[PDB]
This record gives sequence, structure tokens and C-alpha cells, in this order.
Amino acid sequence: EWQENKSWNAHFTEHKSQGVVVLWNENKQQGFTNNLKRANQAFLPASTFKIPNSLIALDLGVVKDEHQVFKWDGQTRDIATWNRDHNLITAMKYSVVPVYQEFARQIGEARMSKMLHAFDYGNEDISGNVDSFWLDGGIRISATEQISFLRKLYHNKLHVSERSQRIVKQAMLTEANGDYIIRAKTGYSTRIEPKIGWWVGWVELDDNVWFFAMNMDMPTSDGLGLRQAITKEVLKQEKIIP
Amino acid sequence: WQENKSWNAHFTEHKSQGVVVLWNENKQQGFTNNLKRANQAFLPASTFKIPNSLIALDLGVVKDEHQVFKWDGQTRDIATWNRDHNLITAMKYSVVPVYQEFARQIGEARMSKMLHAFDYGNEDISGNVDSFWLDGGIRISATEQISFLRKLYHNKLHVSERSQRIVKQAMLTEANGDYIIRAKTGYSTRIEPKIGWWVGWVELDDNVWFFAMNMDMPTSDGLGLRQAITKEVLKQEKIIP
Repeated sequence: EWQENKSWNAHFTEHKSQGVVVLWNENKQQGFTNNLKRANQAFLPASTFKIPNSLIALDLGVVKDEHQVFKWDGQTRDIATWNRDHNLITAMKYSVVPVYQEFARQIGEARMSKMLHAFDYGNEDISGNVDSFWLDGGIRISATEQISFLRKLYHNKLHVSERSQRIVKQAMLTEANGDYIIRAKTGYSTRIEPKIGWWVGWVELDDNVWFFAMNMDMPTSDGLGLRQAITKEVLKQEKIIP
Repeated sequence: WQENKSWNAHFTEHKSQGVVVLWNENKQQGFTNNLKRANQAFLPASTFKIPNSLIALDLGVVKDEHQVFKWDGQTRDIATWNRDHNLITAMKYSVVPVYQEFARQIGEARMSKMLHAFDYGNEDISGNVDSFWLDGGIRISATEQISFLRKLYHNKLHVSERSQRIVKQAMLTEANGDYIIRAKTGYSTRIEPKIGWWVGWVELDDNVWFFAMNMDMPTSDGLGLRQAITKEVLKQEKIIP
């Protein structure tokens, strides 16, 4: 069950933003959102797709491990951090699209589609073709669907090996300290309206895990840090993090 | 294997005595303030939770990082111990009693073989099966810790890849956009000299810096210096901001 807490809207309002945050309390098997409607609206996953894309690439052997280097092709792209060599960890961290497009090509459309279906991932539509569908094709996923997917990953219940899932959860590591561990993935969908930012993942506490998936309208790149800030503004309000 | 005696200031500043050892994985170069003490072997104390975890996982004594180890209802000096734990929280709170139970279940034969297979320190588990890393015969130097950690990082220890991955998960101490630290503290109080340890590594985008430090720890008061000193050293070396 899901509970709407419209008070979280203040965190969007304060930052002159519109969006949804969805939380799931694993112990209590309860979910919370500021906007049930938008929680169930599907959007392009953009770089959040790196999570399933990694799982599949690892499981098929397209990526041997998290150390394998994927050389910069020497083509300066807009994003400075992309113009360097990468492995899975840093490719995830810096959302290095070109690396994952190459994975997607090597995976191919048949295996990609089968695996997404096996994952129950979003609308499971990769039209098309292989190497951009999460950016400007047909694949869409809602925040509540992201939670469902993430929960399976956390529990190693996705239809790939345990190793693949552990490696991807490693690669998702975003922040940790004595109070919490956040494993998550950002996304930024720009190719198709509405432009949105994502942050999906979970917060590991000593005794519980809180899954989250947020997206928000992102008319310009200026607002990208709000993905995390608003999520954390909500996590703080809910005493999940200090 | 450079000695940089300038890092001694980081110990002197805190009226402390100790050693920090760094290993730059890419350059295959090590650095320390004190080559002698870098090679001096001490009780590992709770840094032993790293190999103890690996062995427990690999033998099935620990099924996974979620398995709960119920508190035995004995209230001890450390509050966080007086509660149920899994591998992650047991490592985080250095829950000795949990790992003593693992050690008992592992037993002396398998413990000894495994430490040899790990090339771990002096590989000597003389003493109580469930306390030898606290007050038995096992000794390991900072440089030996680095050697062991390097094998762990590369999944080259003689246990399954899964075991090594889980323990590296459990070692997670700190992460942000600049670095990840996977590490384990220790505090050897039973047998003189009382020392504190911090051993692990810092993962950067491009490189991994292994570290192992220990320092005299006459009282618990100084325990935060383990991390503080290591981090000022890391900061001086521009490894972390």
C-alpha cells in the first residue's frame, strides 16, 4: 500500500520545482509519495537505465567485471568526465552514455528485450533500436516501477546471477557514512519532453532499507543537484537520515 | 617503498606514535613515515574481522550479509554490541562476540589452514580459537596488512569471489563523489602495547591507495586519531580533497 504525503510538496515548491518522490519502507512494506498520480507516470529512464543495462552486460559477459576499462575514443563530448577512460564504476558514476550504448549494441535487441521482460522493467518496450531506446525510444518506467525493480535487485531476485547483481549494487554506491549508505543512480532525460531528472535507489540503514525513486521536471541542467537535494530534504523530514 | 619522515608530523601533532603505510596500486609504490614500524607485527585485533569474515562466509558459517546473529543477551561494555547483528553491522560496530562465535564454528584446524592459505601475517593462531587475534599469537605488520588487502581487492585470496565481494561490501566505511573507503578498525587493548589500527583502501576513479596504519593507543580517548591521522596523510598526499 501507498500513502500520499503532500507535505513533501513543500520541498519541491521551495526549489520552484515539480516532481514526485516515492519511498518504500522495506521492513514495514509500506510506500509513501507526495503524488500518487505522478508516482505512476512513466518516463524515459535515461541514465537510470544503466542499472538494468549493467546487469545484462555483466550477465552476458559483455562486461567481464567492474575493472574492465572502456577506452575514451578521443571525441570530446559536452561532458568533460566522459572524455576519459572508464570502467563500470566510473561509467555509472559519470553516467557515461557512450559506454553503455556500446554495451547495448553488444547485447543486441533480442537479448535486451528478453532480459527487460524477465526483469519486468517498465513498459519493456525498446523501440528502438538497441543503443538509445532508454534515451529516446519507447521504454518508459514510473517511479513506483523503479522501486519494484530496485527491490528485486536489492534482494538478488532479478533474473541474472547473484554476482551480476552484487557488482551492479557495488557500482551504484553513491554515498556512505556512519549513518547510511545510499546506492542509487541519477538520470536526466533531455531528448523528449518533458525533460526530467531522476534519482532512484535506496538508503541502507543498520536495521532497515528505504527505497526511493524520484523524478522532477528539469527544464535546464541548472536544477540537476535538486534531484539529490530534494530527495534528501524528504529523507531528512522522515528521519531516515540525520 | 619510500620512507617519508615528514608524515611523522601527523603523529607528533597529536602526541602520538605510529605508522601509516600507503600503497599506490597504479604505480606499484609504497610510502610510509617509518619503514621499521611499517614492518613491525602486532595483534590485528578487530582488523582480523576481515579474514574472519572471508573464512566464515566461505565455509558457510555465514550464509550471507543479511543473516542475523542474535544478541546472546549478555550486556557488554559497548552498547551497540548489545543487539542483533548481521555481517554488515557486526563489522561496522566491531562486534567481537559475533566473530568469536564464527571463530568457534570455524574451528582451529580450518582457521589455521585458511590463514596460511591467505599468507596472513605470521599465520599463527596460538591461543583460544575465539580470541587469538585479540590475545593469542597472531601478528601482522602494516605492510603485511597491505599485502593481504591487495589480494582481497583483486579477488585473489583463496576463497570464493563471492566471499571476497561480500566482505568488501561489509568493509564499506565511507563514500562520496571523491572517494570510497573500505576499511576496518582495530583496537588491541589486551596485550601491550595497546594500539589502534585502521587498514583498508581508498578507491579513486583512476587508482586505489591501500593503507594500513597503527598507532599507540594508551587510552580509548585517541581512537578517532586512527582515521583522522590517516586522512590528514591522505589529504597531504592529495589522495582525497
